[PDB]
Amino acid sequence: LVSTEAQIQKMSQDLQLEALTIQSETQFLTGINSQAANDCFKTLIAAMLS
Amino acid sequence: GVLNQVLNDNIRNGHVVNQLMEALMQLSRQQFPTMPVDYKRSIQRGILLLSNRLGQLVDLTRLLAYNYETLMACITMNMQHVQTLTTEKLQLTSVTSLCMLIGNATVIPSPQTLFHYYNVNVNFHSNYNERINDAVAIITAANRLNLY
Amino acid sequence: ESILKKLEDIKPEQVKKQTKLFRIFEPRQLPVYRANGEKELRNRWYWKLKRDTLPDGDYDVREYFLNLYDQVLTEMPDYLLLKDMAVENKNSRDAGKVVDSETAAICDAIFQDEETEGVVRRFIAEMRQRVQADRNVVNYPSILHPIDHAFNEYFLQHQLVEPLNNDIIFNYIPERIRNDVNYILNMDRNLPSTARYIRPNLLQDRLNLHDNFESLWDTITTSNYILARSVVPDLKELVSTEAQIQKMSQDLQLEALTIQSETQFLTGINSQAANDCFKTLIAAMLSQRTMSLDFVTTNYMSLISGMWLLTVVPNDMFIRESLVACQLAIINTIIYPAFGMQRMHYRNGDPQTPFQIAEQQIQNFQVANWLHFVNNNQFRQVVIDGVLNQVLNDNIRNGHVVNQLMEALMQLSRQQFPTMPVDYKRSIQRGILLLSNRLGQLVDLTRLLAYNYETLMACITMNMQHVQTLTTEKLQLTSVTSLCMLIGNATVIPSPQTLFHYYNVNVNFHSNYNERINDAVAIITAANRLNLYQKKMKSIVEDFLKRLQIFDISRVPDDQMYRLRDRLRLLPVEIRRLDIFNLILMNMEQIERASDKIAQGVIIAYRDMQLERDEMYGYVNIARNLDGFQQINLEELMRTGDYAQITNMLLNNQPVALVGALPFITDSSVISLVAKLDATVFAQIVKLRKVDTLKPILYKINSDSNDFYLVANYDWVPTSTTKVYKQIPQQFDFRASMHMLTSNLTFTVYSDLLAFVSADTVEPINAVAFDNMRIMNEL
Amino acid sequence: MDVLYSLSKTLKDARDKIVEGTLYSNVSDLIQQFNQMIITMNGNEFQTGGIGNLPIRNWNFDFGLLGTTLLNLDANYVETARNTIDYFVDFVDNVCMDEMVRESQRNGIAPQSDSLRKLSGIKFKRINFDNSS
Repeated sequence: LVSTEAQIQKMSQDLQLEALTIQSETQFLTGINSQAANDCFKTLIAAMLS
Repeated sequence: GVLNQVLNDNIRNGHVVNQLMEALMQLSRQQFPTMPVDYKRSIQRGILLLSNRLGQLVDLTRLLAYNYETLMACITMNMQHVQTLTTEKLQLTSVTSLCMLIGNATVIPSPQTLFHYYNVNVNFHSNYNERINDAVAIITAANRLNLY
Repeated sequence: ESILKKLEDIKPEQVKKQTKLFRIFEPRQLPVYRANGEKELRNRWYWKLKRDTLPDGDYDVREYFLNLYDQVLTEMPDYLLLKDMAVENKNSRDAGKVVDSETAAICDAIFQDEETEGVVRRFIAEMRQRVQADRNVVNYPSILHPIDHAFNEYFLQHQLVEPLNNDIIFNYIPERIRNDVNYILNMDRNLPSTARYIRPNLLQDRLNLHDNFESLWDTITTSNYILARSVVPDLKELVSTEAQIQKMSQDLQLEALTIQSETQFLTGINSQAANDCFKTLIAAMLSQRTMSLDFVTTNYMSLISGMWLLTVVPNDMFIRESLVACQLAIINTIIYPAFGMQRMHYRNGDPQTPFQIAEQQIQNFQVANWLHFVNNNQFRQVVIDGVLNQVLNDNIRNGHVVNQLMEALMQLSRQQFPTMPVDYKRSIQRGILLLSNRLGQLVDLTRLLAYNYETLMACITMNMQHVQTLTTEKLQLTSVTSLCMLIGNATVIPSPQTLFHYYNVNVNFHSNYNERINDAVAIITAANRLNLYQKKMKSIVEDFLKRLQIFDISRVPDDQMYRLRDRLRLLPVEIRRLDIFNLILMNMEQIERASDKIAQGVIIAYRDMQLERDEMYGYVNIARNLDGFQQINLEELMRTGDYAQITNMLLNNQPVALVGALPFITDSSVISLVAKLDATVFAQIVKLRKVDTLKPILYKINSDSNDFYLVANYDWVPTSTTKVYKQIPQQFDFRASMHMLTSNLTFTVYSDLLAFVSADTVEPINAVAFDNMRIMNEL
Repeated sequence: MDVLYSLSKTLKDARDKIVEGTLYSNVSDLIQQFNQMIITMNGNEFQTGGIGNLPIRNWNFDFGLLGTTLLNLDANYVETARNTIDYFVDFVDNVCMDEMVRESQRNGIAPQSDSLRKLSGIKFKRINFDNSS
């Protein structure tokens, strides 16, 4: 998988969330990691299978 | 003899992701008339974050579809589609992780994994049929023996 | 700053020099055999691979040739002088020279060999160099394999050095610097006719990194901003901060016991802020880096200075939210209260700026006209000397916009402010008076900013692209106020040495960017043309970005690297690299077939085929071609792992040719051939369903074989049922391998052309702007 | 035809609207259309032909854009616009004359003059605007 550090920094730089006024600044990029991506892959394929 | 739930071919080859890309590229060019500009810039840049992973998303869609088809080949009972009482909760943040983190390393089911999946499906199906037969035989015997 | 260190540490381009002739082949002595396999007393010279290290498998062979392409590109020189490679030919009749020392070694070995024909010795005795001193040319004899000769001839005929003279050095300076009357240029050397230099490759961005690579473009614009900051001249002879603060306090009539807005007018006035503002503005426009406006709404002096700033700097240089906030503060604090208009109820996200609405709403002509100018003040995109530039409006460049702003400000000062307490009008008038007491200084400052901007812009080599950047450079409006309140009459323009340094750093970066692009494009195109389908190209783009020296690859995702790969893949290959790759493509089959480590395949027939006669082998079960045999591709078999066809053909003894780079055993035993061992090596294919272990037998039957008498004593021609698909080596013909390599006899190459230019400025008091008037004019 | 018509329509609008004292908002869209026409035509060489007695005429377009800086158009602005418009009107009139004096039996609806054939290329489609005649 793509490095989580690199993609996270890329997403933060593009989104400029700190510069916004979003009441949830931290929550925006939480849940972005290899474990979640693998869980998503498994969930989608297994849900369609069942 | 097994009912299967199959996908549109544009999903299987991943071509439809291009259409998605097209749509969201349009969304990245839109004015967002009354929207405050910093929020508009953030929305458009996130749109482009997904947009610029077109190749990875086509690869991911093809990989997902291939894995689904290969594993579905091992299903022996009809894939009946019903809206279930409870659901599996899928976080959209996990979808974001999959979309932003998938590379180009193909992963397919192992032949032994496929055989194990097929064997478990067959064992479950066979046991289901055998227990149906046992139950039906006992019920009919009890009725025909007048065991009221 | 580490960014400045990274950008200014880039060297122009490492000049490659050739010290020896590139060689893939060498001559080698081999024993030869008569048609009946008896060893001849005489030996024969044959071409062989100097480094026979070819791998097994066709895919690995194509990988090897990609690596060879990289090696050749590494060894390809920028220029060549053959006398550096010239060595004595000890058997030369005239005691002349040859190139390289490898040629000399070959000549010595051939001449001393007893089996060498006397005609070859005569020819060696005639090998010598010719000097044409009139044309500055020299020809040397060399001994090269034809492919080696093609490579070295290409190197000789495609050098990157061009004649260098004083006119070229002078024209290397940008035209706008030479056309400026403020700079005087001088030289003290007459460069000779033998002087050479290498032109930088200043092609404009072929990747369009300003389009859709926003992180990378943010990095590029940050580096350019740091460099522009480093080259923006410092302000000299600023008004004393203490004296100016005293004067402003007198103008403002500050009262100890009353809380007054005018007090904040003094906030943040010092020479450091003024110099910082000057640098920030010029550097941001030079790098086209978006600026952000930091101000306190309670400082009305900040708003008046913001009016000047939005008059002189085109508003697209500012991030939209900060520009809108500043304009709204100006409208609601100065303009509308001046005219008694209801406070502007401005919506966030409005398509129009506050100044556009106010222009539609303001009935005063001078104010509305200044507003319209601000609303339409833009950069003009102009290509100058092949570089896209962002040029300011001429009325900014002569400072005339300052007069329009001052007319609007005088109109505002005359208004009654009907719905305000009189002290409010007093505060606005006091701020306007602070600005308008320095109208001449403001015109001078506008002209100085514009002149420094355009002079430094002349040194930019890459296209100036106007796109809002991901991040901004923060500009404090108090710093604008400092610059407006403290700028004196001292004219500061970039030093000629500073201009040359800036231009050379830009050229170094531009040349490096182009050279790395060319390297990446050549590798990507070669890898596609060699069908390296298992090769992930992320490494190539990662190397490219690393060699650009300004990006942190740890922050760059793989998706962005592959988008860069897509953009690079559409570019054409640079001419020298493309021709080198064409030569490699033309000759790679021949180079591979010269290898003694691999065979090109194996024919399994099931009939007796006579061994071929070849002087360097005796009898050998070689096939020169695969004619009359069905071909199984071993690479496809290894890729698909599907062995049904080969298994069926082997089980049924169906004649076939297994095609692919294969290692082979050499067996010189007659008994082994009679035992038919070459037919026993394929059953493992069926047993294990692998072909990477296949190693066919190549028989080499001649008088060195232990049981050769069987061949001799029975008039028996050896036969085999298997053949190795292989080529025989080419004979080394010394005379045909002699080539006269021509080069220039001698020249000198130069790196830093501007080192030959000494440049000074005229007296700054007499420095003029584009309109021929002095940049600054205040007493 | 649509492109040639759009050129003439832009020129007519410019002649009728770019007048001394007029609000820039009266002409803003027209100025944008006119500058688009200038951008599209810049760098293109045209020849209006020599059929009959019509003189062979060559046309080169290297014009600067019309300004956007004035709140009300002044006399200097009108004069600069007049110069550019005069050249463009000369060109359009010559193209129209060169088209009118030509005819074809095979495809008589298609353009016959070389300049109108060049103006049918896709690059000039940006010029095209209101077709109300």
